[PDB]
Amino acid sequence: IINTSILSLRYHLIDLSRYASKINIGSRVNFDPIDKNQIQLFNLESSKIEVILKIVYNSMYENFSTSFWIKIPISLNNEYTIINCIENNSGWKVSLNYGEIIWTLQDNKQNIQRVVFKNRWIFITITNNRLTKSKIYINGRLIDQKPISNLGNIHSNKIMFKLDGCRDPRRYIMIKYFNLFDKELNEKEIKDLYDSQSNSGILKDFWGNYLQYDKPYYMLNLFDPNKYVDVNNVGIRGYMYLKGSSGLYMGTKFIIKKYASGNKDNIVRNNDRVYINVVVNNKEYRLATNASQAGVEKILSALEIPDIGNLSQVVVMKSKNDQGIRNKCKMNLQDNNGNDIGFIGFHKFNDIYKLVASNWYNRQIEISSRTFGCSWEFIPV
Repeated sequence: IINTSILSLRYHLIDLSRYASKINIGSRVNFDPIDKNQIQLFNLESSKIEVILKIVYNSMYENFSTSFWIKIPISLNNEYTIINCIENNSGWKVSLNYGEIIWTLQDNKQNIQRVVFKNRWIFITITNNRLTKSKIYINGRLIDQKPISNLGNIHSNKIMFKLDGCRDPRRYIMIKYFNLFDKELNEKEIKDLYDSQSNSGILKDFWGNYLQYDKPYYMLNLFDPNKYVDVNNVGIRGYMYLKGSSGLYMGTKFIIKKYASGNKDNIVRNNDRVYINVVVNNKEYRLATNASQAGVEKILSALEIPDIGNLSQVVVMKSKNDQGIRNKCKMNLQDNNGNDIGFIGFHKFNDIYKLVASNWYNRQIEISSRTFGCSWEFIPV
């Protein structure tokens, strides 16, 4: 559905839609150096992008849609405009406030319809049909809608990306992959749009940021997000486990270490082979097991790095791209010859949920049978 866009803003910034179209960038716009399509808009004039569509009437008179990713990273809160396409007091805009993302249509008869959604990357899609409603979707899912059949006609030639009326000097927004469409997208097309752009060869943290090497994370097991990971002693005779939960223990910190990646950047990619380090009392240890002993469930331990020997420690990182409610990760432990030991999960032994690598998970997947407990999220420390 992206190939049918009437504007596709992509990093220079350029419109890649079948139609050319003019971009003006002010001096104070920033692009992430690692992900150039990651646009940073600050609370400054010069921190503006102006898009001149070059025909408004046709395509978007009666029905049209917009999509983009956003992150919003003394209390000085108030409604401010972030994307503006109003002229002769009619058109549309996106606006932000505390706990609010706001869509506003205006129609020349001074009539206005407002739709609202109440530190995370979120995928927004807004659809419009003068015959029916304005609709807000978040991560491919309908959150709110308002009838707009009572509104009049809507002819702007110009879209302005700029914080307007924001009174906090530190406020900034992140946008990426802005598109305009000449039709009212349906729920299936929006899911497919989200799923395409979301489901990727890059692992994500809990907030949807790129997962990184050499960065401390807390590990969340999606079987029970109320449990934190703890260590029962360092060494092969100890183990890691899950235990039930201001004064809030978040558990043991994990660090993902490069092993086989030839990438100089520090983003964890799908199928990267890595080591996992565990921090215990401000010292690093290696996640590992002895796959030559025991049953299928290989209990994971925190090893002294100098004493790892030939223990199994190589982890294949995987993004799990199902329904996009969560930034799910899996970890397949391997020996030093590329043989699968098993996905990392947990097993209840003596009423403790001990971390394990188990080929049971891999065997279930092989025969299309249910797994649980082998899905993780990484929360930056």
